[PDB]
Amino acid sequence: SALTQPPSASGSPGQSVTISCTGTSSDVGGYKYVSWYQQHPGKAPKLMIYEVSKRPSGVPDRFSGSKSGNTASLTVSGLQAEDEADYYCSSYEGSNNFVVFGGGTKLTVLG
Amino acid sequence: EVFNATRFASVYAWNRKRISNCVADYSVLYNSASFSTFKCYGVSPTKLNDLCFTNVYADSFVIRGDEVRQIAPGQTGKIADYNYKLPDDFTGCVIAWNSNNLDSKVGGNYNYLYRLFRKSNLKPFERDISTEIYQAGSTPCNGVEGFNCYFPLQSYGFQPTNGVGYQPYRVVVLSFELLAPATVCGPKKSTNLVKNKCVNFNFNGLTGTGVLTESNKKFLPFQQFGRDIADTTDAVRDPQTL
Amino acid sequence: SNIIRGWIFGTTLDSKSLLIVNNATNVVIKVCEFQFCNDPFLGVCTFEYVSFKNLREFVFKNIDGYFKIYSKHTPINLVRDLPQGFSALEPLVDLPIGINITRFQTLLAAYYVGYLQPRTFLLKYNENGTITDAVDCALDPLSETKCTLKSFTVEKGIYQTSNFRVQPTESIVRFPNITNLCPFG
Amino acid sequence: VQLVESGGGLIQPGGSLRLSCAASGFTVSSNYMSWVRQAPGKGLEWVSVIYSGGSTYYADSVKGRFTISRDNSKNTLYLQMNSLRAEDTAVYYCARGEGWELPYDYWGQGTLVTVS
Ligand SMILES: *[C@@H]1O[C@H](CO)[C@@H](O[C@@H]2O[C@H](CO)[C@@H](O)[C@H](O)[C@H]2NC(C)=O)[C@H](O)[C@H]1NC(C)=O
Ligand SMILES: *[C@@H]1O[C@H](CO)[C@@H](O[C@@H]2O[C@H](CO)[C@@H](O)[C@H](O)[C@H]2NC(C)=O)[C@H](O)[C@H]1NC(C)=O
Ligand SMILES: *[C@@H]1O[C@H](CO)[C@@H](O)[C@H](O)[C@H]1NC(C)=O
Ligand SMILES: *[C@@H]1O[C@H](CO)[C@@H](O)[C@H](O)[C@H]1NC(C)=O
Ligand SMILES: *[C@@H]1O[C@H](CO)[C@@H](O)[C@H](O)[C@H]1NC(C)=O
Repeated sequence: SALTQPPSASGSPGQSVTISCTGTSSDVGGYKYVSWYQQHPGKAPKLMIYEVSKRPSGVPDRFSGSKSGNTASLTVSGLQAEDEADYYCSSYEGSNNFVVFGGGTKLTVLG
Repeated sequence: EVFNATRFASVYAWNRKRISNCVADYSVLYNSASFSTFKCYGVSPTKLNDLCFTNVYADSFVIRGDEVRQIAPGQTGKIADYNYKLPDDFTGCVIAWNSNNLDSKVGGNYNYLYRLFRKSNLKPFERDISTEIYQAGSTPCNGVEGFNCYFPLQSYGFQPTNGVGYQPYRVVVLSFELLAPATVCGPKKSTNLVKNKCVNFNFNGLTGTGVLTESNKKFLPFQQFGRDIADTTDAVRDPQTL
Repeated sequence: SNIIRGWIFGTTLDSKSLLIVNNATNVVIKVCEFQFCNDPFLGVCTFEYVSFKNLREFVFKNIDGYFKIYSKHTPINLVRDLPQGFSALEPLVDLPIGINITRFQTLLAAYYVGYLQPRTFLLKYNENGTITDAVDCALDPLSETKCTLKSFTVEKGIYQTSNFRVQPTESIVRFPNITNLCPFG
Repeated sequence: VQLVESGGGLIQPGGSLRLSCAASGFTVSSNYMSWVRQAPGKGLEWVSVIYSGGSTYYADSVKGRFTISRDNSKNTLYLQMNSLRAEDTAVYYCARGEGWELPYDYWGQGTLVTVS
């Protein structure tokens, strides 16, 4: 129902890491719009990739993972020392305007 | 014409059609099974053919699946708030059905625009088509569509693989107005004709009991009854075979 | 030359009605709140419809929202005016429009224009059901007699027809001279 | 888009907090807005929305009790609550946006609100 994911996905700095975002086909295989989220500890909830083919105005490029049917996945390329944070997901239910979110993906980049 | 139309109208230009001097057999489409729901409001699905309204209004627009549930009397929801605001005393039957087999198309069907955002909800049945770009912030946009400035409409792009919540459900909602004589009424049955038996007849207007025999009285092309020297019915023109 | 064609009805006749065009090919109607010119003429909408030597009579009466249009296209060879004679009018159409009509017009000979009144006629149906004569039962004493008898030939004698009274002319109203408003407060 | 929340605290069952997110940078009238909160160590929890036509929605635990309102102009923006239990401790943040479409991009500064 909720965009539950494996809360910890790691990888080497510079290489890529897949951060998934999994829910039911009632929504994730229904709409055109899914939005991704990430939060540096204490930072306000920062969206990452809404309208998966789109991003916000000035947010950098190594973001933009995709949605593989029933399950989404964020593909961060070129892992740099500033790519350590907590990640989240967000989209819409199929009832009463309900907007859904992710279970909390703490992106644990190896130090 | 309205239901089986080839060219449906978008929801930001949601339609309306006054239909008069009609005989409207609601049941011949109620028993169609091509509908997702016949959700009458004010009256019953059946028991319409015995109604005589002044006019009926056939809206012809398409929405998504959950927007069907949005369409209902006095609702709170994007379409019921910015595209087609039913009054709470709406007398009719929303008749929606999927068209993911019919209107959907590969790559999407980008011909539909729904009223994305606007300052306030509509009056009942208010047909808002004005494309005044959204004003917000503190300045008019003057076409550039800056911050807080947006288009009042949003394209659908119906993808044939979208879920039931995003599949095209061509909806057509009818309303009933009563002001004036009623020009729209459901059909009326007409049984077989029995002669030489004391029956309880009912010709189109008049009733009574008697024994109908084939006569040789030659009415005038427009007459309908006959009468006796004391003004009692004496002949009736058979309204199917004259 | 088939000149007088149309009609126009309503209560304002300017953007706030009926119409019966006959534009040379196809009878038309409408109830659309038309804007016809102040000088309507034919050169050389909860409703719709499509499709001297002659005297195209008519009758229009709109009672209880129904606008009934009797008619008869009886012919003549006359050049002066209304030919004396009798010809009943057979209901042609019936429209369930329901306007208020207190004015009309014409479009394009002669066209006389009566005005109905709540009369009481004595129609004489013949063997076929076709009216052949009538007796205006308020026209003259002979007609009031023919009416009270219900016959078209009145035998010699003396018949009682109506009850005649004098109508009151003035309206005398006398009341005690009081000006003080009544203490209802 | 300078939006500054204010009004958090700690409340025993019965009280009511009325947040006040200034709307200096962006009109809340003839516009849209959403309210959210996040439990420490959890994804977000949508708690309220306010459409342009005054439409409102809340999630499961907050519908029927949470009551969002705001003045006619872009002065303030509220989030009133009722019947508080020990379950509702979560740091608050304001989210410029409305629903999935028109995503949440602009945000507030964050008021620490704790309910127990
Ligand atoms: C009413 O409908 C009936 C339907 O049968 C018509 O009856 C037919 O009249 C035609 C005249 O050529 C004949 O073939 C038969 O007498 C009838 N049956 C069929 C199968 O045609 C009738 O004419 C209609 N009348 C009106 C006034 O509508
Ligand atoms: C009643 O109408 C009939 C016609 O339906 C009239 O009789 C016909 O009159 C015409 C004269 O134009 C003759 O050519 C026919 O031979 C007549 N046929 C019959 C069967 O009568 C009749 O005259 C009318 N009734 C009256 C009292 O005149
Ligand atoms: C006559 O009136 C009808 C009514 O709509 C119209 O359609 C038609 O074009 C007009 N002219 C002719 C020549 O029929
Ligand atoms: C017609 O007159 C009646 C008289 O009361 C009035 O109620 C009605 O509104 C009028 N309708 C029109 C169209 O003038
Ligand atoms: C009594 O009060 C009513 C309402 O204030 C007023 O209309 C009326 O004039 C008063 N009575 C007198 C005698 O003035």
